[PDB]
Amino acid sequence: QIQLVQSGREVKNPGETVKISCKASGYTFTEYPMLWVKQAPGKGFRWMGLIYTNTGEPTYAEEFKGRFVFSLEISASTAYLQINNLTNEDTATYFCVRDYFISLDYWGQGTTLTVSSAKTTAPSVYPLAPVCGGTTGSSVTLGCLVKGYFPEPVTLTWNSGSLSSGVHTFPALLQSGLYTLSSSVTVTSNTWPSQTITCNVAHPASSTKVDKKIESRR
Amino acid sequence: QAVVTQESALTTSPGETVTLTCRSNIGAVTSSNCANWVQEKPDHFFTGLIGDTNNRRSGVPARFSGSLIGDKAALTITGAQTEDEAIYFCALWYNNLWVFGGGTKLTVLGQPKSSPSVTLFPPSSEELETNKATLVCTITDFYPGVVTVDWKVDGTPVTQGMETTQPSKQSNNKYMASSYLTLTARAWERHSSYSCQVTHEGHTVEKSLSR
Amino acid sequence: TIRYNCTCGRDNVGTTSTDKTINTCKIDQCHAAVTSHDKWQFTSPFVPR
Repeated sequence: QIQLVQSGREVKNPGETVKISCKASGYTFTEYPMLWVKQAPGKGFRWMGLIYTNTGEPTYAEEFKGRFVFSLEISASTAYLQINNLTNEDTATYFCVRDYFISLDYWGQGTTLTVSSAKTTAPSVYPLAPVCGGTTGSSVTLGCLVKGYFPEPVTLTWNSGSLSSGVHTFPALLQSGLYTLSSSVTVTSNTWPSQTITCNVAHPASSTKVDKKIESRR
Repeated sequence: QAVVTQESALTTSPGETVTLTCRSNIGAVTSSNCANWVQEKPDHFFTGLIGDTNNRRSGVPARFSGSLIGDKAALTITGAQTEDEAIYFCALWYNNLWVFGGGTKLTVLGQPKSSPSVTLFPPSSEELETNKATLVCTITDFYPGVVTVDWKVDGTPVTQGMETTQPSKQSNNKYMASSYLTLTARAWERHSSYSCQVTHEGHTVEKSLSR
Repeated sequence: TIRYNCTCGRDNVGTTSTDKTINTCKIDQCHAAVTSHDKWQFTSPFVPR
């Protein structure tokens, strides 16, 4: 029952290398040869290889002969996909999986790959909270944008750990030479304007970490 | 090598479910080729409901069936509801491992469209004291697939520098995004008439600035 | 005839023209060879029994 407890969208140089992990949690990858494959983003998954259970070495895909490489973080029966020859066309998804019945029986996470140049900065907090007039109903409007993830991204949830539901955090967007990672939320009006959710955007690949509380619009 | 010469889409509906007869571009169907239907959603992860040509999947309701069907792999999103449809990768693992083929996008009855949950706040004051303005009309929890942006630039709809949020499968289960109507400090400072018009499903609605 | 071997499960140790299951053991934690009968193999050098 493999869940690839892995990383997300790692970023690289042109030609350079980086290892995106997937330690196998949920099922027994210590005897499980489980897929740690790439992701051609238009079609979906990418056959980049499986990782044998006992020894920890992969078998590598034919199109994965190239970027993806095998390693075995086998402390829960897991691995890691190495990245060599960081491409101009290598920007794309990645996945893990582990099961029996020679198809992989469960499909874990993986993460995206940003093989491209960027700036030296992350997205930074600008709040879109309820106004000096209104910002109150049954609830008010709240949200944020960590703008300027270059090299990105910033992940933005609402209430920053003390709240997870109710923050509709949108994806980082590619505009102005940055990633814009932020969101909206039906924020509290019977909670606010006293008590708010400290909506946070976190991205240490550019060194941004901005949480905005229940802040006044005026 | 092979192909899943079949439904690269599926046709599932309320009262039923769609069984993609992903016909053989590899050969006949079989459980040894492991022609499966790995279901997926927004959040993009393929997950197993029917696989190995006779096996069910764990966490699956009665919405699935995995075999060789027609003259190929047969992937049934069969029992499509609001929890019973998905986009499935076409499981091909001929004693090696189940990788993607064509994969059938089986539907299900559900997801009623209802107008975009617009959250209306102004842009940042340090955005205004830093020579910008991006006044946030966010359309979250929205239905159907219809987003209306009325970037009231100079008061009337003008597209001088405005910015949209991103479409995503969010916690509303549906369409959602932000939108900062875009003015400068003085470019959106001499005019404080900024407009964000949020439109759900062919219907428009207006929001003007405060301050 | 199968001539299996146990790594994860001794049902991986399999003699059979009859199939079974292994869980959590491929090559690397299984064993399989071709161990059958119907032949008195007289003079097999260079491939030991």
